[PDB]
Amino acid sequence: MEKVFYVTTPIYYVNAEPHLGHAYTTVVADFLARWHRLDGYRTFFLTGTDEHGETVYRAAQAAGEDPKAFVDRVSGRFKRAWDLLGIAYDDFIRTTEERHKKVVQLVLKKVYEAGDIYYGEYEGLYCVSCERFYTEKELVEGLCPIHGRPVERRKEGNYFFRMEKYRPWLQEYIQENPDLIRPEGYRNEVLAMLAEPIGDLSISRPKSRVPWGIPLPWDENHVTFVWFDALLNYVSALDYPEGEAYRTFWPHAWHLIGKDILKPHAVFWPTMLKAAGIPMYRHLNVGGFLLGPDGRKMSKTLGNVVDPFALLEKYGRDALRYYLLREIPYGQDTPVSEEALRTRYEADLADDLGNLVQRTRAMLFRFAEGRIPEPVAGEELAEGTGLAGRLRPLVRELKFHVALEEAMAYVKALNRYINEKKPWELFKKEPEEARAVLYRVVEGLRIASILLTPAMPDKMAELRRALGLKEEVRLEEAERWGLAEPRPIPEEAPVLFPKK
Ligand SMILES: [Zn+2]
Repeated sequence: MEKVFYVTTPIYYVNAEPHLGHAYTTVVADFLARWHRLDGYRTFFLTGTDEHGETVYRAAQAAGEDPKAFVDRVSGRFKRAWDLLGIAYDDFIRTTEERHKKVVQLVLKKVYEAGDIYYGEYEGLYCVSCERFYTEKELVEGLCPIHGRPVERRKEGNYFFRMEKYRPWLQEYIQENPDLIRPEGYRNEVLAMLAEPIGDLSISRPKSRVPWGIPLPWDENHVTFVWFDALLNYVSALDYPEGEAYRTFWPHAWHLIGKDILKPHAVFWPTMLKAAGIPMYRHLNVGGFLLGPDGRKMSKTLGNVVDPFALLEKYGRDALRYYLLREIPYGQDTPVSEEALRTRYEADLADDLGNLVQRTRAMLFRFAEGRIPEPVAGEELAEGTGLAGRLRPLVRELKFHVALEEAMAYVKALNRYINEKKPWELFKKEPEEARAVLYRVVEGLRIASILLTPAMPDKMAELRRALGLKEEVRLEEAERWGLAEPRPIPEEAPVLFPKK
């Protein structure tokens, strides 16, 4: 009955410009992690950067920097992005780390000793300028997507992993574990993939061609395929196989990814785990695309790119986090825009929540001597204590938008209760009843603020302070009525959600 939660995000190309996609996935993982910690779970939230491969290496060379020095520097870009977005991760794994190198080599050794490795010839269309192979689909009308020049058929010796050997097992595993891959649409997509041969996987290239990475333990002349290397970050960060973190968190592994890297996580990864004798992960949670304002995929080409940091700068971290979690159903392609963020901010935060907090403080000073009144039963508002129980399953099923919707609906109810009861009228002849109404709203806000904490950590803590409530909270405190203590509220408090 030990409550454990482990969530990972994809480790991103280290020199990549952090974008809305990176931001969304990480914000969702952060909500999940924060929510479980709030609910008393022993939690581990992993993030990181993929720092190997020839692309990274050539980027460093082009930048005129030593490769290790290059990645040491550029990796800070993602760390900066997570700080800006208020991501409370437990570890930021960089694939250049020694512990990662050792795990990748140990796992390769295991797969090798399992007899799943063989040396073979890789043949296909090649670009001698990129120094890499390209499928006909990756080409831009038969031309290298990078140099815009024709490609040529070349061959190369690589070591291969007998991935096909595990297809029957994987197919059956997914069939017998309906909730492994969510949402369901992606599961079907993967099943379609596994209906046909998946073949063997090239897990290395000559160092002569790819000189930046982890060497194969049986052949130092070859470097491990970037995907094999990168995928293992999920267990190397737990210090597999002796780390207690591995024993603790791997049994509950949740992987969050965008649909663009589905095959590697739903096909490659599972077969690698099985071959290495490592248990399967618990859930693969697949997100959709965050489309541009015009409903089309984002691209400089189209001019519909929405910059997350531009949004964060203008409306604030919590407003952005809230918007993404409230308006983007995890798993389905959804268009985003500054206009939608602004409307959501003005309606839900500035109006519904912020102004209620403002008016409540005003009425407390006016009718309650600037203090929270003596606790009274919740009456119609007491049902707010049941929201946590209703939200737990929604969160676990990736329905963050529904969860936030329910929490905010309660916030709306608190507003109507105020307008309905009118404490300013009750005070004329029955001040005790007026104060009782004010207590109910304050206690209701306390509860609502806890439910919203995983989405807006700093703002909910600020809201709590504005009402003189206990700042640090636990989800269980949202399930009992009457915890707000009759104490004075701060003489002054900045505007929680200022107009933009
Ligand atoms: Zn090329």
